[PDB]
Amino acid sequence: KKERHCRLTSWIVSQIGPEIEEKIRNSSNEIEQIFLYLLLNDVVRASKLAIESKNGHLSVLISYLGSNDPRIRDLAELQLQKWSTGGCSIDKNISKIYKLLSGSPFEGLFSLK
Amino acid sequence: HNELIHDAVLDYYGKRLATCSSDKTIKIFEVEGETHKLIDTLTGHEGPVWRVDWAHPKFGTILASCSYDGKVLIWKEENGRWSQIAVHAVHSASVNSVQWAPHEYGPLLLVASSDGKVSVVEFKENGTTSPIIIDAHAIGVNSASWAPATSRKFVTGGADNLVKIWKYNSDAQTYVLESTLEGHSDWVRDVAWSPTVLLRSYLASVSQDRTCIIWTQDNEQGPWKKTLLKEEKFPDVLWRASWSLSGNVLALSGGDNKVTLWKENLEGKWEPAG
Amino acid sequence: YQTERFTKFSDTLKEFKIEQDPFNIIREFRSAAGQLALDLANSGDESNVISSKDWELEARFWHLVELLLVFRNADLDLDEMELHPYNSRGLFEKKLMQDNKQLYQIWIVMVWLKENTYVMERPKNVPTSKWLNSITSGGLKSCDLDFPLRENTNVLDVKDKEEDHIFFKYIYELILAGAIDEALEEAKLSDNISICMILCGIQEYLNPVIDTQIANEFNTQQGIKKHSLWRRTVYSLSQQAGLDPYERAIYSYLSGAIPNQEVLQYSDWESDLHIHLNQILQTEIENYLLENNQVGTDELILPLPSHALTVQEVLNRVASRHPSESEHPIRVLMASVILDSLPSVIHSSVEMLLDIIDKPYLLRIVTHLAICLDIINPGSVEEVDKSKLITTYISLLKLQGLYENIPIYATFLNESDCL
Repeated sequence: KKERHCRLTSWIVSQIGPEIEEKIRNSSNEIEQIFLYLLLNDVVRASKLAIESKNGHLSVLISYLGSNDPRIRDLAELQLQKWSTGGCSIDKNISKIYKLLSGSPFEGLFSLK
Repeated sequence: HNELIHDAVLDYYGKRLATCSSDKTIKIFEVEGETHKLIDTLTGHEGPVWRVDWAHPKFGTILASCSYDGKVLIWKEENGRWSQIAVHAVHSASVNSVQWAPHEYGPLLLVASSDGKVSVVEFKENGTTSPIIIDAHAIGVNSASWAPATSRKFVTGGADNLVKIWKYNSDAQTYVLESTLEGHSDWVRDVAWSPTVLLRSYLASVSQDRTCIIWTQDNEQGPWKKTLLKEEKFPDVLWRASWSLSGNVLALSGGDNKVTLWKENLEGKWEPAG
Repeated sequence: YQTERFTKFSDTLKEFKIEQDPFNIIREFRSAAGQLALDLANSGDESNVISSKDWELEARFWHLVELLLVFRNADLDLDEMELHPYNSRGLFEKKLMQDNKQLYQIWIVMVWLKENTYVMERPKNVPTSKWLNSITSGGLKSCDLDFPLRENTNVLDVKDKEEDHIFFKYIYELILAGAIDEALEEAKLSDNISICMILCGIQEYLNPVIDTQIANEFNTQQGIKKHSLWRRTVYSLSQQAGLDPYERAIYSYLSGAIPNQEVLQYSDWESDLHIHLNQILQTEIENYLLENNQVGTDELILPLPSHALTVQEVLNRVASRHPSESEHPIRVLMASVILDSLPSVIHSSVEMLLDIIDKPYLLRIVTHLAICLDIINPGSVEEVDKSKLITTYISLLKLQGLYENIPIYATFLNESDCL
């Protein structure tokens, strides 16, 4: 199952590759780029850009993407509800990334749909 | 032809002099009383070399020079042949002062440029540079002198007429400013910390407004004490201000073609000597 | 009464020689010293706080001794682990700790170090929620930890920083004490979810299904696959300033690094030594993993040092960094035990009877230790050294007027004849 999954996801990344690379070409915001790197299933370059753009905590958080740690899942979702109940303002792409950590990015209440 | 050298430095043992002029060249001499035999010329700057400065011989033969081209150039003699081993130009304007630390600190350098910055360049294990910079003064920095100590510190003279005293902090990893001092009406040309490990510490701050304030701090606590060396403006703008090691004599290089000398007396006030 | 002490130790020896396992002796020695540590400590002349600490120290020594000699001596050799390349890093880490006893010893010692680490009391009046002050002032355009890093720290309210300081310091003390569960609880409950998440990266990846040989300890995969990455990510985060010094300190510890000066300046012999053994350990694991191609090249984002110190050298450095503490006579024994150069030091302090007489605990401790050693490892301490030690301690039992319990100590020579 893991093998099959890895090949499928490497392939999908082969397909979406140029689309996203175009999008990264045109972004004017670093956190958005970090998100797009997550769109290419490149956890490491997201982590690196985070680091570089001085977004370090996020960077650490990013390193969890692809371990399915349910603790992290429910924590990320929790953070999202707390924001989506008051939370005067949260950056549009940080919330997207948290939603990825939630494990249910459309299935959701901060939805990437 | 050498109508205008801007700086000269002597080595620890005083056998090898290094003058630097406006034609960009840095000439090295083997001094011997009357006869300083020219041994070298060093061309690697894109503007007048403002200052030169040997390092402690503990680090071989190193000489960091700073010039108008905004670049600090580290040089080194190698088997009797000079070679620019490093460079440090993270300053967007003319670099004015460059002075090494006490050799107990490592091989630290102190750069001070007109972009209101002052850096402390470490030279790591690969000999490569490790710059940790700070903003020092608004309209530019004319000079920056090191302090000896046994809690490191230095002084900086500004273009906003300030005189700042910075100190290292492990919490910050960058030198944290601890005290600023105001007393001049024009660009603070030069500032000097005195090497006297005596009851108090002395600072001679020469300036463009033809004054030389002396900041004498009682000790580690009680702040400085303003003392206009003499209370009449010097016939012309003052440039340099240097302490003596043995004695605490002060040498003042005014733009009036002699160098004056001032010694502290038992009044606490300062008196000419020469 | 307290001038009972020797009895307690003597008492333990009685019980041992009489139920004719010897590790209990030491365990009791520990408890004995600890009990005494309490006595001198509670209500006392401020001349007692000193000898109270010398008893607490005594106790820690007996504990360290128990731990190490138990592992070294109760060594009855188990079954080797057979990994495959498909196996997770988690298993390789485990294998490493099984096979390399030199290094596991480092673990044992770190465990002991943590055991005896001080932690502040849980911060009271902690606020409802994170960065509440900044949010309320308006000006947090994003509520994520990295926002004031993206642009000037001037964003965060002073009080918020002050509280982040309280938090990160508390978390740090808990981490140095081994209290990882409590740290995660605090993170969760204090609305520091993202920091919590950071603390979760501590585990190497295991999958009970693949890594069969731990399908007992686990029912579910756990830990994080791209750990070399995680580790560089954390370390880099640790080097980024504009973070609280304790937060940076935390990430330093997690990356197998040495925390910043502002925090490290307050660490003592134990704390500092701990920090550096942690470094040895971290480096050694990551090297073990590289030698087995279980690290992927993509993850080597950044340079971390690859050269592990030896426990010998760490001790020498930490020593020179804490000379006063280093030189304390039971902490010398602590080190002596750590390096195993222990009979070595026994025979040594023996010749210092030929400024050991000036401090009272010492002559006792060395004697009882020597006894324990030759009980557990017959041959351990030179016959002569036992003779000399007991001789001198006995003459103090006489100077204290406790002749009553001298026969017990006699049970180790034919020289006893002469009493």
